[PDB]
Amino acid sequence: MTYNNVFDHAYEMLKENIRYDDIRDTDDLHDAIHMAADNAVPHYYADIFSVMASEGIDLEFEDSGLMPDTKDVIRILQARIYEQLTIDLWEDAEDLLNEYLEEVEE
Amino acid sequence: MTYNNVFDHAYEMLKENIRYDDIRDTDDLHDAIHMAADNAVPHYYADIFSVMASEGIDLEFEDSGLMPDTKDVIRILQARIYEQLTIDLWEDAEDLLNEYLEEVEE
Amino acid sequence: MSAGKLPEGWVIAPVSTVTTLIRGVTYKKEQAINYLKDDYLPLIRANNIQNGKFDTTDLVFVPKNLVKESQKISPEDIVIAMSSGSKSVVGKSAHQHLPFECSFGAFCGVLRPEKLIFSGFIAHFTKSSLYRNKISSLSAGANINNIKPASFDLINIPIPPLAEQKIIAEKLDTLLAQVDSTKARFEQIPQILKRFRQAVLGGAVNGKLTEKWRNFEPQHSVFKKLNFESILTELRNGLSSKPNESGVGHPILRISSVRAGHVDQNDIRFLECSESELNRHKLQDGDLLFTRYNGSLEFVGVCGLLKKLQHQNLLYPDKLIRARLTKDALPEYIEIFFSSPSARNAMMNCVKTTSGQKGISGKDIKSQVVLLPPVKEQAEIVRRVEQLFAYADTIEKQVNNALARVNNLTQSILAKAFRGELTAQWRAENPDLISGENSAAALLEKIKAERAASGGKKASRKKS
Amino acid sequence: MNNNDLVAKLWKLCDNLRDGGVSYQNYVNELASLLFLKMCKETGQEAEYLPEGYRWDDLKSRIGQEQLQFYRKMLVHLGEDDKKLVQAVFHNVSTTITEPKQITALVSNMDSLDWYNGAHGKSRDDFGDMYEGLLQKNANETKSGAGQYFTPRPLIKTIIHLLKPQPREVVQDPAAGTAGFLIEADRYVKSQTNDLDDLDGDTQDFQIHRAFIGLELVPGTRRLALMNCLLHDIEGNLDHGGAIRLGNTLGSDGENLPKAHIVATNPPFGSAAGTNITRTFVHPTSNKQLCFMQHIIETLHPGGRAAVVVPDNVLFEGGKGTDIRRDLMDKCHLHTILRLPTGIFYAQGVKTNVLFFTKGTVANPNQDKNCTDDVWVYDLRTNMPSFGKRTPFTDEHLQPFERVYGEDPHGLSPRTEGEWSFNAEETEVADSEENKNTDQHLATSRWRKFSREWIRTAKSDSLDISWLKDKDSIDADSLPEPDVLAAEAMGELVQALSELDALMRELGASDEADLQRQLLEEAFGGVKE
Amino acid sequence: MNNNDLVAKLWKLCDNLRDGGVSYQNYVNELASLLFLKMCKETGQEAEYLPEGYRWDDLKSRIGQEQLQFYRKMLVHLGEDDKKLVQAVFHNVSTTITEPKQITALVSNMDSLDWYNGAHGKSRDDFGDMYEGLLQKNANETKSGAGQYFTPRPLIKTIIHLLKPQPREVVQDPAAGTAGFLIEADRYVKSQTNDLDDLDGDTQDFQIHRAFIGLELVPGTRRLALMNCLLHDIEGNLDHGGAIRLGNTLGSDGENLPKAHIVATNPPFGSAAGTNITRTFVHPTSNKQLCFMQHIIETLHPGGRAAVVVPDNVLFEGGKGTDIRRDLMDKCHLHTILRLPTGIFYAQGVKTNVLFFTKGTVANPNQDKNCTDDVWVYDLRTNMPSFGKRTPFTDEHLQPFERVYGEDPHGLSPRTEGEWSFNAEETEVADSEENKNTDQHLATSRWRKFSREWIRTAKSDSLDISWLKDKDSIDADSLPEPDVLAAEAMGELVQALSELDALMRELGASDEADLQRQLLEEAFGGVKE
Repeated sequence: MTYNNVFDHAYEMLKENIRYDDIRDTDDLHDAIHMAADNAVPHYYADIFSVMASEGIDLEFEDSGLMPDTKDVIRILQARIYEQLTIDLWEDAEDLLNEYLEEVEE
Repeated sequence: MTYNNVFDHAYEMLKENIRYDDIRDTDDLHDAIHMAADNAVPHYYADIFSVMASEGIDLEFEDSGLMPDTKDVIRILQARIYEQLTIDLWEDAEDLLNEYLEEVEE
Repeated sequence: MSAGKLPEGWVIAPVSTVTTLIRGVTYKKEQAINYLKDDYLPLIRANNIQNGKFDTTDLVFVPKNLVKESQKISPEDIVIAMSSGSKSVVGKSAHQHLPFECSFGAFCGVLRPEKLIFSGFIAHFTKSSLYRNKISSLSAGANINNIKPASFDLINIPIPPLAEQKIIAEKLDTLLAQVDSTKARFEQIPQILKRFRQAVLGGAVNGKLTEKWRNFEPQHSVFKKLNFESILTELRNGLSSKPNESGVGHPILRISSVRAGHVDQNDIRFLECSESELNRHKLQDGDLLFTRYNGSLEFVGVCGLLKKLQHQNLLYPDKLIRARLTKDALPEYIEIFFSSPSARNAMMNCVKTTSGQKGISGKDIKSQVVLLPPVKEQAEIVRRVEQLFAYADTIEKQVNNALARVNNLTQSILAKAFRGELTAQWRAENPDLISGENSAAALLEKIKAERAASGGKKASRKKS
Repeated sequence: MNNNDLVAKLWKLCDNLRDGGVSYQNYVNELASLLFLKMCKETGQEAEYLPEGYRWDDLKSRIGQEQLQFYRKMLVHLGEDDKKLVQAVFHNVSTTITEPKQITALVSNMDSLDWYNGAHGKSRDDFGDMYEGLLQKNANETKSGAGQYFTPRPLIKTIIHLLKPQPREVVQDPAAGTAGFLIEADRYVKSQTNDLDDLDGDTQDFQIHRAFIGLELVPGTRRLALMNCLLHDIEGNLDHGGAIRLGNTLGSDGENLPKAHIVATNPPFGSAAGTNITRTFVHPTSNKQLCFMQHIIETLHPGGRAAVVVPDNVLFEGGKGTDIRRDLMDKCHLHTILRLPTGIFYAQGVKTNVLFFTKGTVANPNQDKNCTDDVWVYDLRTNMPSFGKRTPFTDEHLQPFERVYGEDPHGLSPRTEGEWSFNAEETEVADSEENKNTDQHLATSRWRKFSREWIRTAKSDSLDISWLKDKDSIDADSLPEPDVLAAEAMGELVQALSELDALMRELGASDEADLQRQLLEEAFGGVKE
Repeated sequence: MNNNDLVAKLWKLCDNLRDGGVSYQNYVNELASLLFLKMCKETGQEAEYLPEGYRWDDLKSRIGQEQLQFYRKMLVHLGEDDKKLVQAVFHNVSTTITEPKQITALVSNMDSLDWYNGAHGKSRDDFGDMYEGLLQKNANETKSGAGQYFTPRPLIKTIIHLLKPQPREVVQDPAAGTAGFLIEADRYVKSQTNDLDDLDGDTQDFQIHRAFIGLELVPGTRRLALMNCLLHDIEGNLDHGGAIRLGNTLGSDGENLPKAHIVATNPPFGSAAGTNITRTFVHPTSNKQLCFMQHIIETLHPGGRAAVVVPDNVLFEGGKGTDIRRDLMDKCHLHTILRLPTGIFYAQGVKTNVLFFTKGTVANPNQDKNCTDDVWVYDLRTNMPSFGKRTPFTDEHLQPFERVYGEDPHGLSPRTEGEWSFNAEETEVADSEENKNTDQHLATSRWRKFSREWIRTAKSDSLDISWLKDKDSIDADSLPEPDVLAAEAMGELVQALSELDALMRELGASDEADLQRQLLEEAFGGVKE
């Protein structure tokens, strides 16, 4: 399993969530982006480890506030996937909101 | 990269170290087993993550004394590979010492 | 001169000479059930020494197992070392109060000869960092990345007179106890603080109470909602693209900073041009700060209070939410109230994890339930709470210095305890000489000079 | 049925495949091909099955690279022609052999093999049976990756046993794999009709050509599946190659699949293989498992029934996960949820369940909403014996659940909470909404029911329902009834016990129930104060 | 040389390969094959290159599956025959196309392509050149995995420039890959002999058939490599297919390889691909990189020279790594170590170096021991500009190092510690044995020498030599010389400065050097006390 597989899952979910709520502005995207990650983060042990082994994600956190102070290693890794997803989805926010707005014309 | 690739590396090193020092007893194997792991533990980031993603090794430690109290996640994972290697090499200790002793005959 | 500057009285003897027995232990056949089955005699692994003093045993090892194995029974009040596990070669140490116990290959039982060397003395001695350096001299080594028992025996350690060793050891022991003592008080204080939190807020200082919408509360107190007392402000972030916003000198505090704690300053700052164009909300000091995003543990709240002298003020991002008091209120009191766990529960009950989650809506905050005490009472409660927090901080600092003190003292005493002078008391007809703080020092000086002069008679006195 | 002399004989041949470049996952595939060609010759009428120029002698007589290349051309030539009969068996089939000395060693090896496992008449059946069994060993092996399509035999048997497929009922499998569920469903039907002999020829034809349908994405696997049905006398539809069709359930093929009365399937776990969701669903998603669920809900005829093996994620995933779960309980009557143990799958760190539900309701086969009312859950996971080659998962572990389940395939048989197998009484009870207002006895039962309104409210429409800790500790079991009733209360009450033990030690009170009761009388009451 | 109109035109065709089942890693391979067949026809003498029945028209005229199957048989038929000339080009070659509509779309697409990039005469060279460039884009792309065999062009150029290969010298590459080093070595030799015209025919034949030798494990890659040399006029030995031989450097093929005067290689990182170490070395190891090192030490003629790109592991690995490193410095004269930056490789989180050494010594080509005396290290990693598509790694970054290196290929040119490029003076100095007793100026130099006895003692025979922090912070640079000299001292001295600043603020002293000096005079002295 690869990081691109998980990322292609949250990216598609966010597209869906955008349509369902007619979202038009980045300032109203926060919750859709964070739910998207929740739905795409892997749940199995090996899948989480396989994702950490693949292209597109490093072990360091960008904001240490999103890192849990815990002895549970697997939660720390899951939290890092979750964080990278949210960062990468935010870089596509404007593009996605433009594609939605532009999909109809009279 | 898989756990079996790393394990097939330390296993072959221990075989070598056994011959070089004419080791005949398990009570004299400790250092050879631990050096064997050192030489087989991966060094790259992804290789360490790929090994954790593969068959044959879980995230929990058997003896928590071999687990470093540290915030560095990659060191914790490396220490877990190191520990599993030492455990698995100890299960093959008698077999390996018998194969060495039995390889010559008058 | 030797391992270190060493005094006249002492000799550097190898541990082997000074030690009755130094030997390793071995590993039992794990496969056999009988060895482990129904075991009376505790079996210890490397982890045991590392975790605390050795009172407890993780594994259990039967005497049948004992018979078929190199493992032997160690005596009580014995020092123990762990061969494997270390920064390539330190070694861990421990003392075993509990009845004679056994261990595995990594552990090395060591017995000191009677009156030759004390267990207590040795334990601290090994603990010393100087000890670590000595071993490191060997290096990682090849194939042997551990401390070889043989190498261990070689070790040179100074030997004090028997009498002094006890005195020296006792002093160190007391210090260790002291740190433990402070720690105990330290743990207790937040427990106590926690209790005040619940009691003070709800109970308040009164005595007459009545039923209330929000739990039992004081009769004098009155009930209101957050919106009534305070005003909620929402906030937006500047566009990253424009660098004009980027040059700064004015603080912008994100949730991350909130995680840090009390906030005078922030990692990233936003420019005045940004504030005007963006129309960001500026915050005056003493204001309340709250966390709008990343939830926390899901729907829950986080808080902080902004600090400023008339020099500075703070502005924040969307992620954070601000509250401004209309008047009669004490910000510190409210802040503690929010962080209280009672608040956490109420918020959670009202709203469970839902689509809107990992965040607090403005409506939720405004509708929030709160008590309104009198101004004076609020100040009193706040002062008490804040003071307690300060106390916890001070104790921590005290502990730190004490730890440092031990390090300094250990360095001197190792050398000095090592001098014979330490066994002997300072020459004084009256104990009064020592009693005075200054007087004691003076007496010491006089004794030293006189002793040296007498020493002058023979070179051997100094020389030996 | 167990691997035998024949299985060991087939294994030795795989040594050539191993040292020929073939993986442990394709052993069976490689062998099946060769064995088939070899058997056609042994039949004495290969002229009727295989085309001239491409028969056993044409391959067996050649040697070296001249043989590997001929074999390749032969694999392609057979899998492409109007004689779709044989074509089906070699469609998208290709060898993974690279060492020319290895193929020569293989073909000649089995050329001189026996009907060793044989029987009166040719035992073609035996080879296929052995073939399946050997495949199982691979399916079981971790290194292989084959485990993806492996399902505990006792689970399959149990699933079909509770669905009780009847003749004339179309049984579908969206994730056929090697056709494990279909074969078993067919076996069950035959065991209730004297191998179809109790039915009229027309119904027999239905069971042979229309009763079972599957869909597999991986052509390699579909081939193995096709051979499986074929030797089990399941011909299916010739237009699609047979009972198992080749295609994507989440694609065009999925919606082109015919409706079904019954659905028993174990869809893929994880993010799945190369399966692009190029099909629109009532609730577009990214998750592969929740897509399968939407498909399964769609193909079922009104009144249809299904049993679907799913991962925990499906139960507790937010976003569109909640919408799809609400859709399922609206359009279907989910009545039973079985929470499986861990370590029963070739994988390991996974959590799986089995959902049992009906399309609409028995009374109103077309009901669109509020179909689900009461959901029964059976905890067969928490506090269970660590399964493995040492501790095998057998049919015995599933008998309790199948008993309480009922004999009605729609889960309408009378049910009553209360099942304490596998030391359910000694398992730690969790303090959660599930055990709220629940008495000591029920809170430890592995069989419990939950209302739709409860799932809606308490669980916020999540089916990740759990209520046992099964803590692994040894503690005396002496407690007041009220203490036991409140799981949370236990911590406070237990705390009192800790101090009591210390006092008892000083007292030297004997270890007797009466003594404990006397102390508890005072100590217990004190806490209440 | 940059990708152009031709590269963009070749790219569009890969769209068919992409949608045909082909990976981004095999694009070039797929295209090269077809283009070659197409070019042979355009040549007007395909009758001399390709066998009848298997030419461009035979493939181009067919359609659909009939074409894919014919193409397969054709790939095999061409790669097996005595006409080893063409055979070499199609040996172990196979297409990865699965979509029959895609091949038909591809063949016809390029069939109507131009000599768009052409020149006077057929520009066969251009296609090959464009082909290589396109391959580079893939070699550069992460998803592909091709990156494994990618080496910064400027690094190759530099390596060959410092080795200065002369004609009649046999240049070997144990890990040829796509023959990048060999092609460059040949280019360098031609640039010094008027394309071989300054040499007698016999020497020209040597350069064409014996001067360069390579060995590649992956047949697919070796093919691409073979085409590369071929269009570069490097024929090599026909007995082995050409300049690049197919096989395992850590196997039988490795020791069957002929000795060499020069070795420039970038062996695989990590645990490598399927390469079993079935060869005995002076010091048996598990690590693949340390095995390559042993091979390289072995094939070199006495007096030979090499430049080997290696990972940090080889330098700091214990167990047997220390033995092999001692063996290297015994049998070879390691004189230079270049510590490369990070992010210059398609990978990312890796650390690489380049070891430069001679087999024996120039004075005593056969010396068995104590060959290494002084080792020069150039830190071109710490405190370097984060390289990427934004910050490209160019030849400019390597010029300083190549200057200090010297013009002698054996690293015997006079050298003197002292090189402060890329803000070496503003980099944080580390407190370690390396900087012990080292003055402020030298401790910041990127160019430093270390003795054999020092490496033996201090470093315990480890070549992981490093001495700069290059801390990323902005701090005033005012310090005493003695303070700077002792790196460790800085922490203590700096601490004093912190307090001083606070006092200065109260004072309101102006920001002037004189003011700082005055304060330092008292404060600095106090610390000394």
